[PDB]
Amino acid sequence: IVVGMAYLFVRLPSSFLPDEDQGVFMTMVQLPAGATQERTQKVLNEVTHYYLTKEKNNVESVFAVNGGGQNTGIAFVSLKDWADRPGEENKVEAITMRATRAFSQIKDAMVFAFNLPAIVELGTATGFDFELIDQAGLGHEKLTQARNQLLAEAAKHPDMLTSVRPNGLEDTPQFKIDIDQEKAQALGVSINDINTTLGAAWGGSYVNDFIDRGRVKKVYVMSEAKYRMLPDDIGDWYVRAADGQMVPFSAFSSSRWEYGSPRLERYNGLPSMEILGQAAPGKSTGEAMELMEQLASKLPTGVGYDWTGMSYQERLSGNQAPSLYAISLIVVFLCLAALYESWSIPFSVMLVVPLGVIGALLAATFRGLTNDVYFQVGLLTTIGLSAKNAILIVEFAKDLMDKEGKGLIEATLDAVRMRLRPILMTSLAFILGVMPLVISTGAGSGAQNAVGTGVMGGMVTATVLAIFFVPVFFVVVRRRFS
Amino acid sequence: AAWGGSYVNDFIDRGRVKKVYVMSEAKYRMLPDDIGDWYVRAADGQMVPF
Amino acid sequence: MPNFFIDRPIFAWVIAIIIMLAGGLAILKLPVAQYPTIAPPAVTISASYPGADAKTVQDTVTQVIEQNMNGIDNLMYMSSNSDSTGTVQITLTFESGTDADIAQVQVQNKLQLAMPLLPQEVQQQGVSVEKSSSSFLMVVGVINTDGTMTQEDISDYVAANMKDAISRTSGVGDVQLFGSQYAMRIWMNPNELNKFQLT
Amino acid sequence: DIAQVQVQNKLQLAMPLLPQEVQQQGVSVEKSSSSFLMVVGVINTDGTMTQEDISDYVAANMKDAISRTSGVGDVQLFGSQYAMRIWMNPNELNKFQLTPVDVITAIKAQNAQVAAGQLGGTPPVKGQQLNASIIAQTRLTSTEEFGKI
Amino acid sequence: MPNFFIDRPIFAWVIAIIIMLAGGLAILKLPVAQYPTIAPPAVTISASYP
Amino acid sequence: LDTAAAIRAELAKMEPFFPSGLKIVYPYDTTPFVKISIHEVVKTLVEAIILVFLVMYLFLQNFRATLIPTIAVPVVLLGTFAVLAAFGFSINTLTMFGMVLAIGLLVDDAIVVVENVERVMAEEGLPPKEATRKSMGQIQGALVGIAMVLSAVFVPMAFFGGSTGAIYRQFSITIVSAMALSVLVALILTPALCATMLK
Amino acid sequence: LDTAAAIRAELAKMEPFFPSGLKIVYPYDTTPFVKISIHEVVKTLVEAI
Repeated sequence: IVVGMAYLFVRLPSSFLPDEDQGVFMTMVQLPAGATQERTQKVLNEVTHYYLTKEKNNVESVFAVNGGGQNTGIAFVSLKDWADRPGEENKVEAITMRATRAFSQIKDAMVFAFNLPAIVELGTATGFDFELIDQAGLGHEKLTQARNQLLAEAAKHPDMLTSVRPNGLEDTPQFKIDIDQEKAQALGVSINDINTTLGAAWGGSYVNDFIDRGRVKKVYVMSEAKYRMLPDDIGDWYVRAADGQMVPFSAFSSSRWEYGSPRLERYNGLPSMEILGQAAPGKSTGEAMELMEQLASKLPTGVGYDWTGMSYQERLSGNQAPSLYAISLIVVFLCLAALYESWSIPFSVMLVVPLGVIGALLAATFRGLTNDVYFQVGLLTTIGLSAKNAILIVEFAKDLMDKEGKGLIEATLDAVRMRLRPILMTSLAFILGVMPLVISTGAGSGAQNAVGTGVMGGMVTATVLAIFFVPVFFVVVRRRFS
Repeated sequence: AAWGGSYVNDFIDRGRVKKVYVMSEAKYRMLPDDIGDWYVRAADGQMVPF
Repeated sequence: MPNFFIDRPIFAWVIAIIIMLAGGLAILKLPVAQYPTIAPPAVTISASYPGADAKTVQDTVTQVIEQNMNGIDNLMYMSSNSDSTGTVQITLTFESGTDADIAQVQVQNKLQLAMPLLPQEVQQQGVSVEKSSSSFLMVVGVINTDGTMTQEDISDYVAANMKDAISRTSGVGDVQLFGSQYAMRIWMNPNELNKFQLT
Repeated sequence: DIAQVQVQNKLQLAMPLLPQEVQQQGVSVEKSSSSFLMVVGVINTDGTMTQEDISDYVAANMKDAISRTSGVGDVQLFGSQYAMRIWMNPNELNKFQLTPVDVITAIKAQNAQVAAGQLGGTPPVKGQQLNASIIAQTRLTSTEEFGKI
Repeated sequence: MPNFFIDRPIFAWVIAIIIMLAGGLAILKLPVAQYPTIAPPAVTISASYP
Repeated sequence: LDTAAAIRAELAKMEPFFPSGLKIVYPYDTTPFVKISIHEVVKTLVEAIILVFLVMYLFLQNFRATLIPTIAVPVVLLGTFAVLAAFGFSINTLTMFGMVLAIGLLVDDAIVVVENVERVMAEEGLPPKEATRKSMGQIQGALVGIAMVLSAVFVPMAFFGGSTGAIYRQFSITIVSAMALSVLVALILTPALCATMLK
Repeated sequence: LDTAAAIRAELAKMEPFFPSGLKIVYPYDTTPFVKISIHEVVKTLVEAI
């Protein structure tokens, strides 16, 4: 049973907190470059069309928000009441999947649909967050190239690493306007006039405030739409020279195209590039991290690396928490030795622990569930309950030995029948008591299940095993040490 | 600006923003008489010594 | 202490009833959340250079903020985003359980060490230091059934009657309006500007 | 903490009263001990870089990152970060008939970073398919660039 | 409370061992300085007119 | 929830003075979720009480003997909330689940207390008042040591794990509180009730 | 000591990317003093035992 317990313990996957249906979820829309507002709006409208038409029975309201910037989009999808969405075919787990599957079609639009990672910004699961550092004066080009090298080499190891991608944006075309200073002075125009006209016409300008219906608001000056949509329109503008002649922009400004990033990222002062990615379906986040740290070492000199966010988690479980378990076990052994006044006798209690863990593991494994916080607190609860159940038996027996003088071979079984009924009572009552948890349907059900199953299985197995094992646990310990 | 230097504006050195100071060269700010070596431009167009 | 309470039942009854009253009270005043505050404090500074480009924004606003950012207590890491839309967003993260208030204050203290270094346009558009979570609590949508007012009108109204009053309420760290408050727009015409010879 | 805060609150009650040169050079409020903890010296064995070079490097790669670490209240650099130095020559300034003011202004004019909007940004006319930011004058990056001003 | 612990040794052993574990922990997490913060707080403002 | 509850307050002061056609909608509300979460936990709490009562009546076939563990449930549970207020804990999901788990390690103590006295009465025929003395005096040290060891399995989980560990603390304190309370009740209320109610 | 221990942490992330000839030195360290102080107290503790 101990062996099978260990096997079931290492075979069982790990998780933190289950994704609970919150009645609402989100939909991300990313467009290429530069991608005008109209395209984004068209995509958002396709999305809304899906959620309103192909899913009337569940979706209630789609608060789509175009903005910041033109090529981005985001939709807050609300769903109908839980009681009006029965089955797995109506919960977020299927809605988001079906939706994103349907959004696979959309051309030139990275559109995804996802559920809220449990709570606030506690999305400290789902892969990692590798950050690439410009530890020298390399610039932006070589940083882009290095990040490209990493993103290229990381797609050649799909056996312990996956979904290796940047999170920011890629370089987009830009419009460079070379203001020839000499010609500007020669023609007799002020450079301040030039820059001011340019920035006010094409970028708008905060002039001063004004008063609208009792409330102070702003006054922006900016060219009309028609004269700032195309490159040639640069020529349509004239600045006033020193003499009194109006001078076109083409007269001194030489325009051309170029390339620049639209989302420069910096980490701890230095220029940086964020790289997202998941771990392989079989491997751990840790080994993915190690692989990444080995790949980033193959990078050109000057490019460093650092872990942030859900990679600065940090450390370590399960790789340290077993020390909490261990010291707790030690302390328990101590207090047990205190109650029994023996260094051996408490072992009869200590050996009752795996009789419950084997039930939690079996329950969690035979339900597709996973070892999470709920499973672990249910585990500790289980071992504590079983500990109680055993402790009372052994204490009863030792009372029968040190008060009357009855030998173990009689005192044990005499005490067990003196303890059988309450054990069965507590057991059955608590097993039926957690039944609503394991039975819970919808609305926080993942949690009530994760708490329910492991607890119930663990309790059943503990109470059907210890009831035959503890009386043997004692006599073995008692004989061997006297 | 000549004798005490002056913070003009910033500039970019290898990705990092630093400062740009204007200030006379060493030779022309070491002795009192050097005050006379400086000329300021009048309103008309004539340069005037200190 | 059994056979003392066993002899005097009402005493035990008093203890238990007092306990039940204490719990009965403490279930009214106690806040009802989903989970405790687990996420680390995240103080965020935000600026906007109107009509600027990414490098223009980073080299003249972001970088001049990052350098002055030092000598701050329990700082874990600093990540700054410089957007081509003319926007800086620097998100400093602090240790778990760190006093949020102070962790915002020290930040703003070090911010206003470089405020006069920022462009006049940025200072006028104004920076903003907040201490908020990256996840939205709730979103309050405002619609028009009569069809009388467009989205810009509605946005103006909720900006001039609702946002400014809601945001003042404690606990609310950052209200992101889904629109824009009204503003006097002057849409220039270059043809007529050059015609009358004006810049 | 508070004892530093109240101080800075009362400082910025008179910030606009300070000269423009001071505000630009920037004030600084710290809460530190008058005694140094440890001093980290940086030397050059190859003889390739002088003390000003080393100071620049440790100012642009080390000081700014070390000081961010908590507990560190004040890092006094034993050198100076790099800076573009314009060493004027009064003889040649008067020769061409120029003042340091003309130089200053010429720098602020030819070495600047201007905001120049986007090609067809928001709001646009209906049917626009092109939206890209616009680059105008950017900062200068080398000695030579300030050289031909 | 002597003759109670005198009759049950392992109990006292448990108390002592728990104590030793507590101290064993509190010697790891506890900061190692030379002296406590004794000097009064000194906030310093600094400016420079070039 | 204080914030999202204050929102409706600051918002209902605008509803009357709204123009012709303005309607407020809530397209994103992560507040009734926690509501129909905690509520759906309280539900299972009650149901657990009921089923425990049913098993109790299924074994100990006395309608007043089954009241003893039933009464001893809200006593220990309510009192936990009081201690949770006295340490700074909130009525979140984790806490409530901690209560639902604490149910068993409450009713175990309770059932041991009652059934041992019952058995002593069924084997010695002692009058309940004396039988319960002779029983509590037989299971006292057992119950106390049990409290010590169970608290010993739960407490060390409060340390420390940072962000992830905060939850473990939420569970640890909530559970150990209910433990010590269950045992204090096991020496104060339960013996007294098993002395004055048992037939 | 937390600070002066975090210093070496934030500093060892720069050592590899250093130019040709840069060597770090510690000409002033009031940290190993406290070390060989407290250690020299623990010593007398043991000896007293």
